[PDB]
Amino acid sequence: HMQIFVKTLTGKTITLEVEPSDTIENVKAKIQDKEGIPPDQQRLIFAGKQLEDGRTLSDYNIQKESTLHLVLRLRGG
Amino acid sequence: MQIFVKTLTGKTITLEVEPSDTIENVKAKIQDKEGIPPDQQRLIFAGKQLEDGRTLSDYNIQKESTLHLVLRLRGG
Amino acid sequence: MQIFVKTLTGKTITLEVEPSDTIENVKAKIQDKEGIPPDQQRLIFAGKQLEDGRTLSDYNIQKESTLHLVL
Amino acid sequence: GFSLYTDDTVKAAAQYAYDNYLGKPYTGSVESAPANFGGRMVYRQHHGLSHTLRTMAYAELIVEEARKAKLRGETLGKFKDGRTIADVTPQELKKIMIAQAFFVAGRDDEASDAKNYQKYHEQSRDAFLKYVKDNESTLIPDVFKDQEDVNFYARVIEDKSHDWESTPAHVLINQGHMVDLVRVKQPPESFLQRYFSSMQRWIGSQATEAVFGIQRQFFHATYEVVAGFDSDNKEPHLVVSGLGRYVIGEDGQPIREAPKKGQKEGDLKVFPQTYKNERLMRVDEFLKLPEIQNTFPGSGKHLQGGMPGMNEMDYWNRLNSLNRARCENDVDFCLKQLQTAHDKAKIEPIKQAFQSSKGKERRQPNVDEIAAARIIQQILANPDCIHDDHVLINGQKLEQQFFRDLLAKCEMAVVGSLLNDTDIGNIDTLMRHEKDTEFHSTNPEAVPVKIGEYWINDQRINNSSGNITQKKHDLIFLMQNDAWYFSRVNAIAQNRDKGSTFKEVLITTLMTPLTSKALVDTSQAKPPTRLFRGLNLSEEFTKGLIDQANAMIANTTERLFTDHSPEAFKQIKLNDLSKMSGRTNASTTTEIKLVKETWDSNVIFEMLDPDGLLHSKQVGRHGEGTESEFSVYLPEDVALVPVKVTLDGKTQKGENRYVFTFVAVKSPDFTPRHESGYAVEPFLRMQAAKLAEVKSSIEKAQRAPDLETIFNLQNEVEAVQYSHLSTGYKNFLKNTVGPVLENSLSGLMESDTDTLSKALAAFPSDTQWSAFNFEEARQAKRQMDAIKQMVGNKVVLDALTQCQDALEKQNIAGALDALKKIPSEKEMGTIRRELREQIQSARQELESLQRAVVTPVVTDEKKVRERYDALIENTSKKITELETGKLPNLDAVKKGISNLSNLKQEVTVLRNEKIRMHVGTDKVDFSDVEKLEQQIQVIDTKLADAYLLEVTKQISALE
Ligand SMILES: NC(=O)C1=CN([C@@H]2O[C@H](COP(=O)(O)OP(=O)(O)OC[C@H]3O[C@@H](n4cnc5c(N)ncnc54)[C@H](O)[C@@H]3O)[C@@H](O)[C@H]2O)C=CC1
Repeated sequence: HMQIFVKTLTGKTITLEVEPSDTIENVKAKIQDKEGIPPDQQRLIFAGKQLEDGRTLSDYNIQKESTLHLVLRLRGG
Repeated sequence: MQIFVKTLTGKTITLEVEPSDTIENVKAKIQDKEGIPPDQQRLIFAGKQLEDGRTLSDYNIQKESTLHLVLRLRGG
Repeated sequence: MQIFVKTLTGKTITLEVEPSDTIENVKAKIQDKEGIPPDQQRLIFAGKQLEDGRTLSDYNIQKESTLHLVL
Repeated sequence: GFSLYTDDTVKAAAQYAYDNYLGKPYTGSVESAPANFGGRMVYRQHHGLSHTLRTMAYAELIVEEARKAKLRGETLGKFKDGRTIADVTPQELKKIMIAQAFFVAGRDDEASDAKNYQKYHEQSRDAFLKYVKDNESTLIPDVFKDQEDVNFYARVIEDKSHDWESTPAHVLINQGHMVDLVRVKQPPESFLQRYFSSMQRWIGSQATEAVFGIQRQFFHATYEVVAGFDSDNKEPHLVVSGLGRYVIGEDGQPIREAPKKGQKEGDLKVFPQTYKNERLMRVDEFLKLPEIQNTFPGSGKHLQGGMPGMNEMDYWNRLNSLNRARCENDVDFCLKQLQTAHDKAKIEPIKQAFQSSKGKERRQPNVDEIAAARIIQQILANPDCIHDDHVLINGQKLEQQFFRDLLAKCEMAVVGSLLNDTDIGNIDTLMRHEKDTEFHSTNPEAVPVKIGEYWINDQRINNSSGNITQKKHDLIFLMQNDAWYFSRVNAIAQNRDKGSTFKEVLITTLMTPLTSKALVDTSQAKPPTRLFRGLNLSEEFTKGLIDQANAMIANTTERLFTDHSPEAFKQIKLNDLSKMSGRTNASTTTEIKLVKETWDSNVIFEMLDPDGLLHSKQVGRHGEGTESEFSVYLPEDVALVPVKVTLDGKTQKGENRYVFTFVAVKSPDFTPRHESGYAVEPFLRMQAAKLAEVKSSIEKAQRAPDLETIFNLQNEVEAVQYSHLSTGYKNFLKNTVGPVLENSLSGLMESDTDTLSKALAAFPSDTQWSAFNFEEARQAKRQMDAIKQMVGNKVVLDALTQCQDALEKQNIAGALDALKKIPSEKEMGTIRRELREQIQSARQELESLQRAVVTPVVTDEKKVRERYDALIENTSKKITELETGKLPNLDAVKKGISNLSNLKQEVTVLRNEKIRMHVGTDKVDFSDVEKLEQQIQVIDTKLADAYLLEVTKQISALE
């Protein structure tokens, strides 16, 4: 297992322990357990790039100790 | 013994003093004669300045000699 | 004749010659005694400097006299 | 001590001649009419009082210039006995003048023929005899020796025989009379050339030019006509040998007749003649003559007539006015008028010798004095830094010689102005920290005084209030008296002290500028025109002062045609006595009685100060029996140039008393050449050490340069694009904040650059951030602020280095540039109040840049340049004249060695004038004083050799 970091504009960092191959949708649910955020209202951003739920972390070449930018998308899923 | 002290003003004063005695005492003798405070006056002899506490014998002062009194007062 | 030649420096020197001498020969004669060069020697005796061409017989120089030669 | 202008005995004799003869109407027939000037009557305008009065001044004048000439290597004309005009004595000159008063008393007419001539001079000799006869009880004992004497001068007034060359008494009285005719006769060139050649034979050429020079000033002082001298005067020349003329006929050639072995010979003074064809010779034709051009200075020259500064209309008014009449009538006034004119002609020639001054004002601080006053200030502020043999500040060790250099090169009056009352108050703190001992200047058997303990207790009793104004007076009071203080302070200041401790040298260096400041603030009295200063010196050391003083008085002469300025310049630069009253707050009085009587001085410095330069401050309170003292810190471009050197009686100790009268003269030629850096260079290293502490502390207190925090705020900016935040906020981060982090990344990562300095400026203000309401922008700011303090911390660190790099290689200008880099506040307020220790430094250099570089070739590049050419030409002509010198005996050789001894001194003057007139950054050209110095070394061994030859030929002769 590897650990990655998720940030919010509000100012809180979230720490997640996950293995590569996990999907973005899968990582979103992991956020759900940690910080009570609905996967329906999440946009994951990495290196100026928006992550789609079908692709694994390995596809975006996300690696251990990396940082992500979580944004809340309302009025949309 | 008799000595003389002179002033820039142009008047000579006659003093009766002993070869014994200090200068402050001789200075005081001038003070009494013409009402001048010893603190404001410096006695000079042969172009040399006489210091109080020192006797006339130390400077080798003798009778009928002349001294030169000048008024040196503070700024204010 | 016996003569003496001296310098202000403080050393007295004794030189042996009798008569006839002229400055040209005398210039060479001082040379021989102390291995000192006579390129420009000025002769002193009777307060006067000796010029080449006149003999020692001239000026009436005599025995046992003292000279003061300086360069 | 004698002088025409101050002898009542001589003036009385003049008053007599006026009341009786000169002042009475002309009972003659011819031209005896009364003259009117401004509504006042003068019976005899041509040969009245102004006439016989001037003539007496001439005698004074000609004898002075004569004695000056002999003080130079000049050989004056001898009489039947080996006496010259310069051999005339004060007593003989009095007899001459008294005789000279009646010399025109016998006049009844203005008639000029031989019969009238004999008669009037017949009457004149009697009038003299009569006056002497009347007052024989006062004259014949002392003023004269016997009746024989009186008859000698009375015989001269008669002039039965026509000799005028016989003796000094004769020459003076006759020339003095005839030279006063310059103001009337109408071929000025013809007459002047004549009167010049006449006097040149007895007195000398330079001395004569001085005479007619100061003679023009006597005319202006007595309101008589000053004629001009026009080289191009086309009016007919008049031969003065009689009333003849010169003639040129047919071929444009002057008539002549040729005797044996003379080739072409002297001109046929055709008397006045009627001719043709033939034409009379003009003044210019005469002046251009080969005979005249090589013997008369005025050929090719021009002297402007009348008065300079007014047209000839308003000049005519000045001639026809009351003072013209008061002069011819008032004997006291007439003497004063000449007196001041003569006394004036002793100063002006000195002014002309050097380049002009501007204003009297004291100078402005240079780099070194600015930095100097800073050091002094901190010493008084933080006495803790004072040690047993050095003072330590910001890691810099300031030894003894430094504070001596500070006293030697720094205008301490100027450093004193840069200090304040706070610096005065630090005397108390300075004196508390000190309990050290001041010693006497000489008097080794004298009680040492604890200076720290003395000062403090001095203020407790005398300064009960602690009044700052008073403190200054007390400091000044401490200056006067207490010879345990001023003896050491003055002896140290002028670098003529012996066995002085570091504490004594240090405190002098401090007390000097402080005392000066105290004087400036205190003294509100008008600057005196005349001050007196007494010193005690050996008669033999005073002998050397009189020679140096006589050198300058001898070579400085009023001008007529030829300019003898360069030489006066040289002699004054060689013998100058000014640096005896400088470098310290020298004390002086305004009443003579204090130096003569009370202190019994053998040497008195009378210092004339009419132009108000030499600003002198009062000391103590003045009154009847007070010292009436004034302190003087001699300005560095002002010199005290001697005008007269008089002997005045003796002291109480029997030795003669000499009174030198000096005259203050301000000129950039007197400013000392000091290499800068002596006080500022240590001060720069001081500030560099002070920054080294601030840099070090900042380098480790707030630190590290996290790079990742930039990357995140760059990722967040691109991330807030899909945030459902504002339309402007997405544009503010993408367009405004985006590029800032862009450049901030390049700068930090790649070296330093002005990129870091410029990017730091592109950072949005707190105002722009607040206008984004409240939200996740707050979380953006603290990220941004974290980044600013990253760029800022770097730029502030590179500026301290690049500045410290400056200071190491000086470039105080370049250092300040960097410190202008450091950000202020909102750009940088993450470093504590060592911002204070940093702004304090930029403030130190802001003041060091306020330097003034005062100029020494202040104009008169022509004077400085021209003057140099004369000197080098002169000195080279003196060396080449000694180069081929006949050395017959030992005497000629002895004269040569002292010559070479003087020339050696001259050439160095030549050297410094090269240095001081040179500008730029390159090798100072010495090519000319090189060729001279080599000639010197040549004629140094030539003499030294030829010397031993002669000393030997002498002992030879003596046996
Ligand atoms: N000196 C004067 O004429 C006057 C002095 N005073 C007072 O008298 C006291 C002392 O004044 P100074 O006598 O001038 O003390 P000072 O030390 O300033 O100078 C005095 C002595 O220095 C000696 N000296 C040795 N070499 C010297 C050199 N190269 N240059 C100058 N002086 C040299 C002189 O003999 C002179 O007597 C002070 O209290 C002052 O207020 C007051 C008025 C005038």
